[PDB]
Parts: sequence; C-alpha cells; structure tokens
Amino acid sequence: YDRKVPSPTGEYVKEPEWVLETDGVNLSEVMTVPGIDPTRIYTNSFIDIMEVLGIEAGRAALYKEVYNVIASDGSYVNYRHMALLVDVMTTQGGLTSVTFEETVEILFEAGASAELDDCRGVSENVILGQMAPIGTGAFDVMIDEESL
Amino acid sequence: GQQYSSAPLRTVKEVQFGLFSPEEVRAISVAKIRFPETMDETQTRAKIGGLNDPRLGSIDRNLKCQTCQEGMNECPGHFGHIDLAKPVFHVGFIAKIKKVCECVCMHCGKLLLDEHNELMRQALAIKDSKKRFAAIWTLCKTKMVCETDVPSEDDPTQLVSRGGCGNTQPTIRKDGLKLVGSWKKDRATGDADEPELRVLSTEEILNIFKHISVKDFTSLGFNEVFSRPEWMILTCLPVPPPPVRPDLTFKLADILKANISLETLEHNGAPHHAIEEAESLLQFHVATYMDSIRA
Amino acid sequence: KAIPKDQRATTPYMTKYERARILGTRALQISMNAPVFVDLEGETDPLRIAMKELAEKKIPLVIRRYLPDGSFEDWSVEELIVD
Amino acid sequence: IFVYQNNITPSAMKLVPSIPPATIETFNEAALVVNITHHELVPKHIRLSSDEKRELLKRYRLKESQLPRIQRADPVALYLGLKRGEVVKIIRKSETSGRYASYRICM
Amino acid sequence: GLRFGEMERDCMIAHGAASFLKERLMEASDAFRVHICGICGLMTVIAKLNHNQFECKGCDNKIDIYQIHIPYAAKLLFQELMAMNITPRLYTDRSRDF
Amino acid sequence: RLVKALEDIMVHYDNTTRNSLGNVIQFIYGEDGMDAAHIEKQSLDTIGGSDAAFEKRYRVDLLNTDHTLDPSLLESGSEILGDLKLQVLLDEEYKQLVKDRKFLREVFVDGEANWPLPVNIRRIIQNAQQTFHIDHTKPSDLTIKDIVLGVKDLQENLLVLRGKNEIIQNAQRDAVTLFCCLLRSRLATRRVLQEYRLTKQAFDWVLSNIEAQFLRSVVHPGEM
Ligand SMILES: [Zn+2]
Ligand SMILES: [Zn+2]
Ligand SMILES: [Zn+2]
Repeated sequence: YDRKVPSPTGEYVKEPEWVLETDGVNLSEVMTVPGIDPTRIYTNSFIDIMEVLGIEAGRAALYKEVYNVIASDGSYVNYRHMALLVDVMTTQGGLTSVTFEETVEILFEAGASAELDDCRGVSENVILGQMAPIGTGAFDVMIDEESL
Repeated sequence: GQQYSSAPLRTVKEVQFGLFSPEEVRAISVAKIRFPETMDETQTRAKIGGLNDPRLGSIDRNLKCQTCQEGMNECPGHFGHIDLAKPVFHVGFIAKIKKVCECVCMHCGKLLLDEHNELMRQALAIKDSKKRFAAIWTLCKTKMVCETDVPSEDDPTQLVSRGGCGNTQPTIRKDGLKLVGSWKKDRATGDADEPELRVLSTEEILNIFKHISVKDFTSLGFNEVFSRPEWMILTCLPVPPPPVRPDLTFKLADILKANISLETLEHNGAPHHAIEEAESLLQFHVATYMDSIRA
Repeated sequence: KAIPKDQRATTPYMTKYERARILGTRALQISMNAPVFVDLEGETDPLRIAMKELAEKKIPLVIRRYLPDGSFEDWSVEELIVD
Repeated sequence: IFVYQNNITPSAMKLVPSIPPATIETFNEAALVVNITHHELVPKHIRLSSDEKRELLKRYRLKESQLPRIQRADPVALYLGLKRGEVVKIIRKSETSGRYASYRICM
Repeated sequence: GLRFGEMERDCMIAHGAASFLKERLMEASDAFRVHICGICGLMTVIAKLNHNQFECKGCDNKIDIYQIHIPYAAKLLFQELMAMNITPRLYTDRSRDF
Repeated sequence: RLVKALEDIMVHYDNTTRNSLGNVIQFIYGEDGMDAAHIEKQSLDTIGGSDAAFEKRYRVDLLNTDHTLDPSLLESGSEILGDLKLQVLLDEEYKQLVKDRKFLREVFVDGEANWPLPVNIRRIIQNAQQTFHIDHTKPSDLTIKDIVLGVKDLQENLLVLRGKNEIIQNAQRDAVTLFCCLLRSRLATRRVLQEYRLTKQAFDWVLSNIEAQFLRSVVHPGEM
C-alpha cells in the first residue's frame, strides 16, 4: 500500500509500505509478534477490538466499519449520523446490537416492577391525548402577563 | 361536562406503574360488595346497597351517587371492593410467584444466595431490574438449602455465618393455578429417597412473601412503595363501576357465590378437604375473571 | 423548578420549532376572532397576520424551555432574536 | 499488582478481594507485552478526582446513571485501575470539532 | 396504499411536527375530563362541583388535585387496569420529591 | 430497526443529545453542535504544503525588509517597518498558525485538507470583494491591529454553549476548535492584505457575517 506521510520539507508524499492481510483473526496474539507495528494493527472484527483495546477503540472501529460500508457503494453521509448510531451502540460500555386488549402480559410486568414511563414518546402521548415533547412540543407556550 | 372545575388543569408528564396493596384498595373504596345481585329489595325492581349502586355509578339519569352527583356521563365511575375469604393468586403472576418462591427460603423468607457468593455479586450488580431478577433466579433456582454458614471470599479454611435457618427447599411445579412442592434429604444415596410432594397454599406463600426483607425484594426488582411481592396475591379485590361493564358482572356474581360459600364452611366447621375445594373454585373464578378482562 | 432571568444559559435565538408553534398558536387565535395587535395593512390570512405580529414583536407570549433535569427557563417572545 | 506467567488456580484467585481497602490486581504477562494505550484507536482516558466528578455532575445536571459507561474489566479501565463509580474523561480527536471530550463512569 | 403508518410517522417526527402527529393520530373519541389525586395519581377523586368539594377518601386529601383531559378509551383502559389490581398512576410533575 | 433504535434521541436545550431516559449519548450533538444542513466542504490551509510555502504565505516580519508587508498593501506600510511592538502580535499570530498546522496534522494523519465545516468563509470574502468593489491597486486602510485583534475577538463570539462555569467553557472552546483553525488560516494578516485586499469596512463586514452565519448553523433544540 501507498501512505501519505509528510516529507522532510513538509509536504505530503507517498511512501509505499508492505502490509499483511489475514483470513482469521487472533488480535491479542498477533499484536505481540516481533517486527510489526502494534500501534497501527487493525481488524474488521470490531468485537475483538473492543476485547483487546476497549470500548472507545471499539467505538471508533465500529464507525469505521459503518463508514466503509456506506462509502464502498460510493455514497456519502455526514459524520454525525453514523456517530450517533455508534454512540448508541457503545454507551453501556459494550457493543449492543440495534436490531379490545393485547399486551397485558407486559403491563403486568410493569406493575410488578414499578415501571415509570417518562411520557416522551409519541404513542404514549396519543393515548393520553397530548403532544409529544419532541420538536415543536419540547417547550411550553404560556400567556405573557409581564407585557404592555 | 361543559360545567366548571376549580382544579387546576394539566397534562400528564409521568405514569408510575405498580400494584394495589389490599390496604389501598379498602382505602379508596366506597362500597364493600357482599350480596351478588341487581335491584329488588326482597322483590322491588329499583336499587340494592350490596352490588351495582352501593355508592359507585348509575344508569337512571339521576345526577346522583353519594353527594358526587353529575350526569350518567361526566361521572368517572367509582370503585368498589370485595374482601376475599381466603387469599388467592393473581393469575397473571403465577409464574412470577413461582420464581420468587424459587429465590427465597420457603421457611425464613431470606434470599438463597447473597453477597458472600460471588456469582451472585455480579448478578446483584446488574442494573436493569428485569435482567437482574433473571440473573439472580438463575443462580438460586438450583439451591436446595437455606444455608447457615458458607465460605467467605477470604481465607477459606473458614466459614462465615449468614442469617441461617438450614431448611431444605422444594422443587416447585406448576399444575394449573396450583403450585406444588417437592422435598428431599439428597439425590437418591442411603438416608432418604421418595420426595414428599405437597401443595403450596397461597396462605403460606403470602406469608413467606410478607417476610422478605426490603433489601432482598428490591434486589428482585420489587419496590417498597409501588409494588411489594405480597401484592401479587389478592386479598381484596377491586370492583370496577358500571362504565367498565358493557357480562363481567355475571362473572363477579360467581366470585361472590364462591366467596359466600367458603365463608359459610369455614363458619360451620367443615372438613379440611371441602374448605380447600371451595378455596380452589374461589381462585378459578378470580382467575377466569381476569384470564374475561384481557377484553 | 425555575431559573432566574439572569444566569439563563440557553440560546437567545428563537428556534424553528418555537417559531412554528408560536405562529401557529397565534394564527389559531386570530382565526377564532381574537383581537389582533398590529395594523392589518390589508392581510386577511391568519398565519400571515401572525407573522406580521412576530415581526413587529407584538406577540405576548412566553416560551418555557425545560431542561432535561426538570428545571426551566422562561424566554419571552419579545426578547428572542428571530433569525 | 501481581503479574504472573500463565495462570492462577481457581482458589488462589479467591484470595484476591481480601483485605479492604487495599486492592489487588492481577495481570497475565502476555496481556502486558504490548501497551494497548499506545494504540491509535485508543484515546486518552484521564481519571477524574471525585471533586472533578462532583463538578461534572453538577454542571450537566446529571444522575450517575445518565453518563455513558465503561466496564470494570474494560482493558483501559484495568490499565488505569479504575474502581466502580469512578469517571474517566476521554478526550478524542474529532473530524467535526478537532477535539471532543466525553466521559464514562465505571460499572 | 393510502395511509399513515409507522414510516410516515417517523418522517413527521424527523421534521418535528408534533402538532400534526397528534391531530392525525388522535381518536375523534372525545376528551373526557377527570380529577386526579396529586399524591397517588388515580382517578379516585370525588368531585362535588356545585358545592366545590374535591376529596381523595384514602389519600385523606382535598388540597392536591388536578384536572386532566384524556380520551375515553384511556379512562377506560386505566379503570380496566385497576380492575386487575394494577395501579397506573398519573402524575402532572416530572422531577418529583427530588 | 435503526429507526426504532434511535427514534427517541433528541437534542436538548443544553446542546446535549439524549434518550427518553435522559441519558447522555453525546455531550454535544455531532461533537460540534452544528446542524448538518449548514455545513460545507472547506479546505483547511494550514495543513498542506511545504514548510517553505506555509511560511511564505502566512509569515509577516516587520523587522525584516524582505519579509515585511510591502507598503503598497497597506497605508501604514512605511510606518510599521521596524516596529517592534506590532511584531510581537504578529509573532503571536504566526505561533498560533504553526500550532494549528501541527494540531491538524495529528487529527488528519493523512493530510486531507477538505472537511465539512459550517460558514463558507471563501464565499463570504468573495462577496465582500464584490460588494465593496474592491481595487486590487490601492493599499488598504486596515491596520495590523484591526486584523489581528479583530480575528481574536470574533472567536469569542462563535458560540455554541453559553454556561458561566469552567466546564462549559472548555466544551465551548473544544467545540469550536476546528472551525477556529480554518478561521485563523483564512484571515491571517498577509492573506487579508496581500491576497484578499480587504478594506477596513469590508473586513469588518466579513467578520460580523461570519459570526451571524456561524450562529445560524448551530443545531436547534428540539430536533429529532
Ligand atoms: Zn360519580
Ligand atoms: Zn431459610
Ligand atoms: Zn389519593
């Protein structure tokens, strides 16, 4: 591979480097092999990244797997959408995947657990005859008695 | 409903789920529901102080409840109650009832594993109260004894006491609405083969639940105020007003017929087994009542 | 649980959502023969009227902004910068 | 901290939480042959003093449970010896602001 | 097609149109009104409107009380839940006792 | 499934992005507090190029007759040759360009210079040039201090977060770092005079616009 690196006079140049690429993955152990650069080793298995290098390095792997998918088709999506997703996947500290009367089953559980429904969802608000505290509902409007 | 209310007007920002203790149900009742009938004082086709108007609702046009007045129309519905001769299970929670049972010592009320144990310390740690129950249940459903004394973390030559008791634990199966207990000594050596099977009365289960420490039932997902584990066993049963009913009365009738005759037997002195069988029809009609209110 | 007029830390700019909701709450009122505060230099369209109102800064309403922790700031229409 | 060459025994390892307050950490050697906090995807994690923590929570007005998490046995948390309830401030490079700080609380 | 399903709602959420989403997804099921204890969120409040007397028998309270409007279906859904020994408590306030 | 997973996340009036529990997902949306509609691909100039070339384009040395600002660039030009105390400001602006370039080459290890940022500065400058009919053929009436201090003061007003404490201040500064690098690179003294040839008035227009546009790119609370 070609690697853009700054040159002695400051400008970026290409400098090829050999790179190995493997079928299969043993990160903890291959990292440790003499002669490699352990600081730049990579895998497309973001689980292994999180297991060896931690939640943040996994978060940043995961983004880079997501971004590869979307660019390999040739399209472009702004950072922050994929960043949102990948934060949602890693904010508990591991990698969490994103993938008249019924339902009763669930309300019984609510009961017995003392479930507190925050009432911020649009369905819950429908059932109650209300607007959801989203967008145009995320503030109240009141009559301005303080004015002339 | 075009009439006026001095009560300030607001939207609902929070829904807090739980269960109705028997105290709070007696607490916000009007009527004690005891006779199971509509109308005809002897033979007067009009209104009875026993079910139907005993202070809750009204068809009648009459702008009348219990000085609450308003139209057969801007009346919420008020809430009735019916004290139950014996406790019965809530049908909806038989399977919860069963798994608490499996977590807790069926003499003392004390959780079967605790801080000392360590796989349990990690389940104890979990955050989500439904994953946590799940996890502690997995550790405890195995545990056949209420231990006295248990290795510590530390220098395990030595043991350390925990609040004890020592009693062996049933394997519990489900058999309709009946939970069934099965005790050993061992897994088939010398000492004791043949288990002793024995039904779990609601009565003993309610009684074990009332004995489980706040710490220990919180730990299972329950909450001191809003849902304690006892409250999955009914004692006191809410009667909805006529706004709820469009033939659910025809069914609460039947609950009372059963409540009336379990009490007339328990009064008369009456054999062990009749008392139990009338207890089981109570239960079935209180179960059917709600597994019907899924509608 | 309220946050004194000084020390308020949220944007002084009106958001698209507030603006949308203001204009529409006010057009609802103008559409039900509610008195108006501005010169109708012809307009018959209640949204349009409301927008004239918002531009002349004659909409007497207050935006209560809740912060995630229950606490809130009150910002008047008069004061919010409209961009 | 105790670094060992290939294992401990089921019941050695039981001697660890054992003398509170003083804590005890174990590492296999192999997990140390390489410094994982030198790797490019691993950003700078910095443990906050409990004051720092107080401040962080007051200024965002959060509960502890609203903060993002890092587990006790995350590699970096092991590396920094964090304890539950401790908060690391993570400062990362970012292609939209250059720098960005996030925080996670140990579980 | 000719509907307004999950995906159409999601686009309206994306644009932030909460009023639309409430109008479209309502019942014409009329807004029933209801008094509510502010301590036990339940619809137990005895409302004498003519003598102006409002009591929670049981909460022992005639001060803390509220009016709310909800669809009739919901006032039923809740009393159905009370029939099953489930408390669906409605509170007017988010951040609590603390 | 993605929509069901993410559907409750909203920006709040603290600029934080959170779920229906109030958990924090991000301490500021997108790490920069912007709306993606108001962001455009711009080149960050400090990053590329040789070291010689970056020092011709940005270095002003008032104490050196080869490396000062020619006097046809600027009215004050005669009068600032050899002035020691302007030179102190200008050394300070250069040291910040230098750090800028190092910082960014750590962020963009590759050297990629073109990255989406809010406020298309090139097109504001192009407008100022049209709008004030600007002669490439007259020295400007801008001073050194007008530029150097005007560009420092604008930075303080590119606000995303508004809290009075230190923590929120640090957040605010981190949020606005990359845009400030592009800013100091684009309105450095020698570019302003030698390339853009701004007058004082156009310069003052450049800034106050940068600032309105920046403020209008910030994301709005309530967005889903
Ligand atoms: Zn009534
Ligand atoms: Zn026991
Ligand atoms: Zn009450």
